[PDB]
Amino acid sequence: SGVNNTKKWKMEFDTRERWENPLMGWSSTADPLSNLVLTFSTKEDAVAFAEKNGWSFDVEERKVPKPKSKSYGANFSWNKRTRVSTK
Amino acid sequence: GALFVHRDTPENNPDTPFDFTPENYKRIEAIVKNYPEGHKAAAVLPVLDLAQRQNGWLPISAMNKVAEILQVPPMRVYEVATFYTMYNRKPVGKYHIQVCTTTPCMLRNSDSILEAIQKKLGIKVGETTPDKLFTLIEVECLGACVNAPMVQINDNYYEDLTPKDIEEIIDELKAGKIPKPGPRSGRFSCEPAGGLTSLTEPPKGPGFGVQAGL
Amino acid sequence: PKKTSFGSLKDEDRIFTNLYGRHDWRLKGAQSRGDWYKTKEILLKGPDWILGEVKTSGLRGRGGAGFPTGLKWSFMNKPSDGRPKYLVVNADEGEPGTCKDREIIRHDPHKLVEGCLVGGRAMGARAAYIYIRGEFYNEASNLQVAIREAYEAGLIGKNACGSGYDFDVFVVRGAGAYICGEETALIESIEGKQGKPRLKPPFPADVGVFGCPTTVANVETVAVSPTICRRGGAWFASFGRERNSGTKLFNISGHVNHPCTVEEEMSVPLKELIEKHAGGVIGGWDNLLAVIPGGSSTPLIPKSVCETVLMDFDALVQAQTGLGTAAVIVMDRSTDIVKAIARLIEFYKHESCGQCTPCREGVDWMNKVMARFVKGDARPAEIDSLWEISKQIEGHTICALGDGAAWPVQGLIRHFRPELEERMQQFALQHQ
Amino acid sequence: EPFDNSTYRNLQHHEYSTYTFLDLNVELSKFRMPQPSSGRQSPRH
Amino acid sequence: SNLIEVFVDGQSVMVEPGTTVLQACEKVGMQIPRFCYHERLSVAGNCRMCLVEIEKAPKVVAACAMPVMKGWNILTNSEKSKKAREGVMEFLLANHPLDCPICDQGGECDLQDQSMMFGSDRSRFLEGKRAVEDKNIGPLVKTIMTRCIQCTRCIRFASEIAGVDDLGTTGRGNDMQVGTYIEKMFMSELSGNIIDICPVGALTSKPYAFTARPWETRKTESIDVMDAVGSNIVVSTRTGEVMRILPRMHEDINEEWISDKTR
Ligand SMILES: Cc1cc2nc3c(=O)[nH]c(=O)nc-3n(C[C@H](O)[C@H](O)[C@H](O)COP(=O)(O)O)c2cc1C
Ligand code: SF4
Ligand code: SF4
Ligand code: SF4
Ligand code: FES
Ligand code: FES
Ligand SMILES: [K+]
Repeated sequence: SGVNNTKKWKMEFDTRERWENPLMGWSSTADPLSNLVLTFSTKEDAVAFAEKNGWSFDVEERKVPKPKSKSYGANFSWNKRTRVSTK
Repeated sequence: GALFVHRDTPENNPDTPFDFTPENYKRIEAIVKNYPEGHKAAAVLPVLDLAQRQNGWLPISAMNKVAEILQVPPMRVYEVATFYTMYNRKPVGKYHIQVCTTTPCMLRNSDSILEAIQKKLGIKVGETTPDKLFTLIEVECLGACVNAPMVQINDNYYEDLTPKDIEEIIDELKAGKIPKPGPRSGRFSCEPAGGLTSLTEPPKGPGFGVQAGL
Repeated sequence: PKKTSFGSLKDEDRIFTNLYGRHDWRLKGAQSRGDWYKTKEILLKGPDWILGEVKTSGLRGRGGAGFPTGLKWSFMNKPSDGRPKYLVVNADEGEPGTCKDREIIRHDPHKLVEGCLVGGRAMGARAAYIYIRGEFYNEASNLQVAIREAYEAGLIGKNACGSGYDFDVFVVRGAGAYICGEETALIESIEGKQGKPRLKPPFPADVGVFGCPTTVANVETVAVSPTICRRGGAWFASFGRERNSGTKLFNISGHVNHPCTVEEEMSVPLKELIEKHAGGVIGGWDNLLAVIPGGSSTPLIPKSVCETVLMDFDALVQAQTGLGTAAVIVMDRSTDIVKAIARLIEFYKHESCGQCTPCREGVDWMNKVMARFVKGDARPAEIDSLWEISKQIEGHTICALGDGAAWPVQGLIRHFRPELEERMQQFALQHQ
Repeated sequence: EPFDNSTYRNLQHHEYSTYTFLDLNVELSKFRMPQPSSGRQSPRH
Repeated sequence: SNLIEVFVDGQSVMVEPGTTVLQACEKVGMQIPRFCYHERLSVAGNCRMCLVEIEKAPKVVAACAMPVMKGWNILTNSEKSKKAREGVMEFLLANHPLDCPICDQGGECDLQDQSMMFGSDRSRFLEGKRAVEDKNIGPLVKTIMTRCIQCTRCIRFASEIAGVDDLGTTGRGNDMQVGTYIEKMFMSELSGNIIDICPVGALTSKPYAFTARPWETRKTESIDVMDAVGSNIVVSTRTGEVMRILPRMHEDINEEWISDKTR
């Protein structure tokens, strides 16, 4: 339920193939750019980095919460059906 | 045991046959009529009490039966059964012995009441007698700490008990005779031994404090 | 304009004039005892008159709340808002020591239902849901006899006492859970739910039982209402000091000479009251260790401080103890105090519902570390820890049971510290 | 006729039946003024 | 308008009347610690973890269910609020069984991370603990009821959201247990959702159980295909294979709940 991670934009890439090693079985990869999670305060700065070293990029909108109309007095009622059977 | 989980007992599981008596059927109709419509689920408390008293202890098949006739989910009435103190989920004896050993009553030497009763029956606190008559469990007060030591027997509680008196009343119950509940002395409820500080003079009559059009 | 003569109140001034049920405890002799007479007229005279009478009287929360009767009745007088307003009278009385109400329902149940109808006019409601405890099934039937004749003559129900006002009350039984005595755990039991105390808001004036306004008052508030309205609130307020006035039933009990239910005047020096009520503490005040005049959820006071204190809600909390329901429990030197709280905390452990965390595992913790206290498996620091633990469970609980758990044990830490200090020192001393 | 201080007038504390509360309640059902309609049959309804 | 200005810990911000304290705190960004409160679910006010001290009050106000008044200073970092936070936090953690290395919630546990920030650095418990019988329901969700903190979020997300009567709170006090009493097998289409709502490892996913842990996984988001809804989901590749599916929050399509056939 913690929220102190959905506050920053990041630069992440597409995932290439991950072949199992002929030996004990480590996931050998040849994608150097895969492990490149960057940080960004705002999307405007995020795209600014993307265009400054011109890179084929796409956008995404910040997941914004909606208004939770909460009323603990609602949970008990006479002609309203939001009465809760067990707390 | 105090195990609040149904271990699918061979007899007290859903296969148990339960039937409200037609007299109890109209009686529980009166219970439902007590509470407003739209919230008839309020009868999970007394109807369960009827389901207990009708069949001694409260069977689980009753817990499933009461769910539908009161149009409540089964888990909900289970919650009432599993919380509200006595509500015997498992079979109980004829005389549900509730020994009041809480602090005010314990301070009045209800300890000797507990051990002597437990010893004269032989059975430990908990399980019922082999003749399913007496089942003793230590509980907190029935609401008479003003009175001397107290024990709730079956559905009735005896007051003003004595380390000697409490055995006598219940061995009478063992032998079939039923002594009357309440204080076991001249005390009607809890009147002082020295005298009657309260209710000594006749009570006031009518016609007092007439504030104009009172 | 002063009442320095605090104490010595007679039966004619006790609210429950027949609290022992010596003369026609039902309403048949009660109409000859003053009540049910001139009752509908004061009912119709004014809803604010009813709260005015209880405000002039000035009873404050004698069922362990400390809240004036006028305040809780006045929050109610809002006009009927479609949802059907009710009354609910807490009659659980499951607190160890609370038994004075258990006596009067057997002896004065008429004023219980009569106080409802007059008190119920104060909000313009229509019915009520007196919650008499399951162990009080005998009490419940006594109410039922009282309410049937009230229904038959119109005293309760439609045409309340002959005024045309439609107000009734349904007597329902409990199931012996002391928590259902909580003003908020009371709601669920009435509407058929596990008695887990609710939160405020919504208040009794707002959404309550069945999601509608409903007073959750104690036995006293309705019971006193016929006496402090028709006879007069000034008559009751004449006895007692400011705010805390009049008389309340005193539950002199415990290991005492003559444990009785006496409705002696309140706001009086506690010394001579329980010295004369039960002919004095058995063995004397000298042999006494600690009387607790509030009951379970009230700090035990050592014998020396009991000798110098007044029992009113103000003076007792000046001595850091509570008065609550005036459950006067006596416990003398022979019995060990750690054993006294041993049974007290055990009662609280078996009555917590576990809804809010600080009470659920908290009251479990007090019993466990105190169990070490009784035998003596602790250290003087551990006394500080349990006081620190008692601080944590103070207030943080949903209801006041967790707070009510602190008061008795917290009083012990401040008062009987050397008794605890010798208790766990002896165990280690002679163990070696 | 007059008040007497040495009687237990509440002998019901010692004598009753098994079903006391509800057979008096089915008698109570006579008056039992009609309760307000909540519209819905229950919170689920 | 009717918007009410509240000077939360200084800074003053307007808010609609009837709004509880948490919404005011998160309006600034004050993530107030909570266990039994989830955004799209009824309020319990049970954990007492969101107890924060309000100004000009002799008591700590239960911010969970309490609405905001006309002007109030939420003492977020005050000693009284932190004292209330510390008291209840070790309270929940007291009877918690010592199976963090065993419980799958390790690294994704609210009871773990909250104790790092809002928690003590030692213990004061000397007595024993309480162990609960593990209720057995479903071949799809695993119950370790000794780890349960009785936040009752499962029972509310069941009866309100799933709209099915499945779980209860049988018992009383320390012995009250969340379960079905009589044995059953809770079977809803969205039954695989209570795993995420559970703040602790009391309820975990049987197939993913004992297979992977947070820091190994590199979450990748996508949508569900098993239904025409197209529920937004989070994939949990660890080293080249998919472990578990998380219901990415988007509100319109799936909120943050996905049915069993998708996870
Ligand atoms: C822990 C606790 C237990 C209580 N138990 C009872 C009880 O058993 N019976 C009762 O009548 N009131 C009981 N009360 C009091 C009620 O909560 C409440 O004060 C009552 O409904 C109204 O009291 P008043 O009329 O004196 O204001 C209890 C209160 C608390 C905090
Ligand atoms: S303090 Fe105890 S009785 Fe009150 S709500 Fe919390 S757990 Fe229940
Ligand atoms: S749920 Fe309990 S056992 Fe599991 S990681 Fe969290 S604290 Fe540890
Ligand atoms: S099982 Fe999980 S969700 Fe349910 S009450 Fe326990 S901790 Fe809360
Ligand atoms: S103290 Fe023995 S009855 Fe309550
Ligand atoms: S989260 Fe607000 S009380 Fe549990
Ligand atoms: K979980």
